[PDB]
Amino acid sequence: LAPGSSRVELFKRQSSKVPFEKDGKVTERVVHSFRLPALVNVDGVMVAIADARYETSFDNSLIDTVAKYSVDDGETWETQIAIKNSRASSVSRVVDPTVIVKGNKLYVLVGSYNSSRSYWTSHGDARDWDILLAVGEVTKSTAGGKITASIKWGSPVSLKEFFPAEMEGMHTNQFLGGAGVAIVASNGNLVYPVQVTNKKKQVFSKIFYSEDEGKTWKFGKGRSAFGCSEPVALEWEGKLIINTRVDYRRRLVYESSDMGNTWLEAVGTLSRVWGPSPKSNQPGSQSSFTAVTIEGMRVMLFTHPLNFKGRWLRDRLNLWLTDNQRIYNVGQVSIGDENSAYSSVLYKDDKLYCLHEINSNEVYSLVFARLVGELRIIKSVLQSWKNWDSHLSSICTPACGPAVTTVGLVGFLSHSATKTEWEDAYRCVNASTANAERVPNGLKFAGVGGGALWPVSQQGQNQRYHFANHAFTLVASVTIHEVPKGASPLLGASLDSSGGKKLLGLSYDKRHQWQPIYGSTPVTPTGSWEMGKRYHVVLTMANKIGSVYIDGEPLEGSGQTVVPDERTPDISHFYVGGYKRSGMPTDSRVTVNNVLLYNRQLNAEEIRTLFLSQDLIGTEAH
Ligand SMILES: CC(=O)N[C@H]1[C@H]([C@H](O)[C@H](O)CO)OC(C(=O)O)=C[C@@H]1O
Repeated sequence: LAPGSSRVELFKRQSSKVPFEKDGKVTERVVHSFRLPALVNVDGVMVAIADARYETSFDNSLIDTVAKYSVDDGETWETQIAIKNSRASSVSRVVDPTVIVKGNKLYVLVGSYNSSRSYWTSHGDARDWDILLAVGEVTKSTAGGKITASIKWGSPVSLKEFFPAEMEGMHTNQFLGGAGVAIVASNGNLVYPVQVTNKKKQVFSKIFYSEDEGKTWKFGKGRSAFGCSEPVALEWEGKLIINTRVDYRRRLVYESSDMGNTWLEAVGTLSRVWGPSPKSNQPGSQSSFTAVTIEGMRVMLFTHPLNFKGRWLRDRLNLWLTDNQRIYNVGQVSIGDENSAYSSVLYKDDKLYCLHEINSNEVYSLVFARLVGELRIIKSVLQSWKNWDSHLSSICTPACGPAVTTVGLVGFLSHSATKTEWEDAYRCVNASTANAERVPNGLKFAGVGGGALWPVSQQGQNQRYHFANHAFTLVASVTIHEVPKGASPLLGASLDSSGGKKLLGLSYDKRHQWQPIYGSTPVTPTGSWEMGKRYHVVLTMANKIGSVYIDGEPLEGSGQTVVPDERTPDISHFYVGGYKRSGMPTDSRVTVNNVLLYNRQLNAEEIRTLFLSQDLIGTEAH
């Protein structure tokens, strides 16, 4: 939890009571565990929705959906049960409550089970399952000079009639919402990303939506891959971005421009960025994933536990900020090494809040945190992005010519640097350095082991540059200070840790020729360069094809396959001005300035503009 931030235990395990209704009688009952937080703002009223697991935190036990609400931004709350289970058995339950806010209404989607003690995806059929929608109506009043609010919950309605018996290539079994908070699309549709099973017990995600305020429901034709559960979605630039949990694998993210009719993996932005554990080989988690506007910039906030402990412990709840280009690690929301899996982040009246789980010995509470420090950090970072984007866009390029493009600009290494790091102007991913001397807008390297390393898969659990495996443009200005003994590296994308296995790179040789390297293709030296002269270098990769440009012109060999149509590359890092490896035999004596990383292949005009504007883009004077 960041400095300045604070929290309270709002839903207190084995302490907090809820009004338990049974057989026409209501009694204040102590709840064992509270899980699956959903925190929203309804017309000024804060509402926290969750599971009230009365007797145990076991998934298949007695559960009602509880709600707490506040009209004073979380200082005091009123408590109620929003949805009660069927009361058919000692393990009847309404589960995975998923919330949509529209106007003054709360739409809550829950699975309902009567008596099964087995985990839902293990069920061979749907005999024990129903899917329900309850609507809560929020009213505000001022009886007494003070703001008050009340929420009237309606009876749940089964949506089972809207679940087709078959979907493309399968027979349906059950479905549930993805928990947390879903959305109202810009066209007014209620949209729930849902997790669905078929009769083969496979799980996948779908879009489940309503065009008539929840009276009838439809499924989008498309789907995620199998294995994608607990989806959470938001709308961004006209598309739904569906962010899925994949147990024991990296999280898959999809985009859909047609209400789920077609799904495309977001390989160029967010897919496979977030891992569920350091080695991405443990169970995943529910995630808060929202689009908000902070100081005029539309951005996305995403949470997920780091899970250093493994299994479902899911310690270290972390918060991420992204504009669909850069991906910033705001930091750890939870405290110390506590288990803290599920969460819900709310941005209301320029204040940031998070309702999240804490778990000790499988007894769960929900803490309500005021994320003061986090918002401060977020605002600073967004200012930096807006500022550098503004700076680059404002440059009068030589004939003013076309503007330098910032669309897809993810990283920028320029003037800022410490003894051992080259700092990302966008503040997301620094490069490590060796044998580097600071110069205006860059670094001058020399000696065996010299260079800088801008990590890709080397980022570890969370891989912000995963997009580079699909497409990228890497740009830099370079100057060679000594003729090498053989062939020496200048810039490239490495597939392994050494730099010996390259995806695409540029070297230079003793005969004053360039050596562009295209994957494992035999190298053909070409062109010519002279010592002390500055050159503009661009490496592009898209559709498995690599190109290398010098001074805005493509070199011989460009347009070559760098990826066997077989697999998808797993780039380790970009190397700059050397390999940064004392064990590699080369000595690169060169200066590199203004390294730009884009998440797409730049077009000819964009490359020319960068070439012509080399002397104008540095961060030095700012
Ligand atoms: C119906 C059910 O068992 N829901 C469980 C959910 C489920 O496994 C799936 O991943 C998304 O609902 O996951 C988790 C979990 O802590 O990992 C808690 C829920 O109790």
